[PDB]
Amino acid sequence: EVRTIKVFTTVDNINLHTQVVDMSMTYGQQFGPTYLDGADVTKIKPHNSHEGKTFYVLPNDDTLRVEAFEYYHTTDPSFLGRYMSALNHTKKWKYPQVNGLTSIKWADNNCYLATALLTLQQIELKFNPPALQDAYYRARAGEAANFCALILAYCNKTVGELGDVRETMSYLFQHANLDSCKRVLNVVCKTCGQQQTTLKGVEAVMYMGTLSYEQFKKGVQIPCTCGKQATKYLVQQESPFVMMSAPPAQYELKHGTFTCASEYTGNYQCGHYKHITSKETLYCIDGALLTKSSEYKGPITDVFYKENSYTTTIK
Ligand SMILES: NC(=S)N/N=C/c1ccc(O)cc1O
Ligand SMILES: [Cl-]
Ligand SMILES: [Cl-]
Ligand SMILES: [Cl-]
Ligand SMILES: [Cl-]
Ligand SMILES: [Cl-]
Ligand SMILES: [Zn+2]
Repeated sequence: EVRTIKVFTTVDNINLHTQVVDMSMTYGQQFGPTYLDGADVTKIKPHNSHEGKTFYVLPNDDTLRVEAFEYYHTTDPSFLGRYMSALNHTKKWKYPQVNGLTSIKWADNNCYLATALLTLQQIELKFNPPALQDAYYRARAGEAANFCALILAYCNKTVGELGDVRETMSYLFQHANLDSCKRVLNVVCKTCGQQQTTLKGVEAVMYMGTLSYEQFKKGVQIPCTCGKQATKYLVQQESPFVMMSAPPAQYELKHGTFTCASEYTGNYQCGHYKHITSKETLYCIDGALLTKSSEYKGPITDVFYKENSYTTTIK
């Protein structure tokens, strides 16, 4: 006897596609690679309990290609399988609310993802891909499994791999609307004179080399092409935040002078991030763990500051 069930296939979990499947054949033989809420069911034959359920598939016809691109804003052929593989793990993580924010209980080297997620909830940022819009909304509400899996897929990191917070933020910023953001810098060399530069989008909100927004406004020393040392300072800034980053170093964080920051303890090959947020006092969120202090010193690698419009007085 021939036995079938009805299931739906999807690439975006919104647009469904009716299918009839043969219970004597695997999903793989019928759809190609197939997933059920992250689980790889490619080598599995249909079960009775599968009737009416939704399965993710790869974009193997033009309708799915268009639906996948519109939702994710990527055409990397291994994206969906990387997203499903991550999701099968992130759906098992825990997402406690810590001081009003969605955090992540430590697992699988995910400390960099927790600090990133905590940071996002403290800065003004809108994502462009619908997939990230929808999953970030759920994450803010507490159900961050899809959002975390998407970050991993977009950053090309697997669960368990050690991640860098600045790189992760660069990827997310690439998929956000920062088109309004503008930065003007000036560089002064005693032998070469001056040169001004204007930066836009992601490059207007990120800086690598110093943690201090004030020192960026006063000036910082960088090499020049003659061998001289030149000074770079911030001429104009238009953005709702800025991110200052540097190799980890002992640094003092003062209440009320920054929004939030990342601390990294360890070495190049492995280590651990924690998150510091400046509220009524200084809170350190380490996954599910929370402590407080009136002052803070530690190896800081990123600091986030509020902004709207700044213009220098330097002449
Ligand atoms: N190539 C064309 S026209 N669209 N494909 C979209 C697409 C493909 C693979 C994938 O994993 C995610 C996607 O958004
Ligand atoms: Cl896991
Ligand atoms: Cl927990
Ligand atoms: Cl959004
Ligand atoms: Cl204070
Ligand atoms: Cl600030
Ligand atoms: Zn020079």
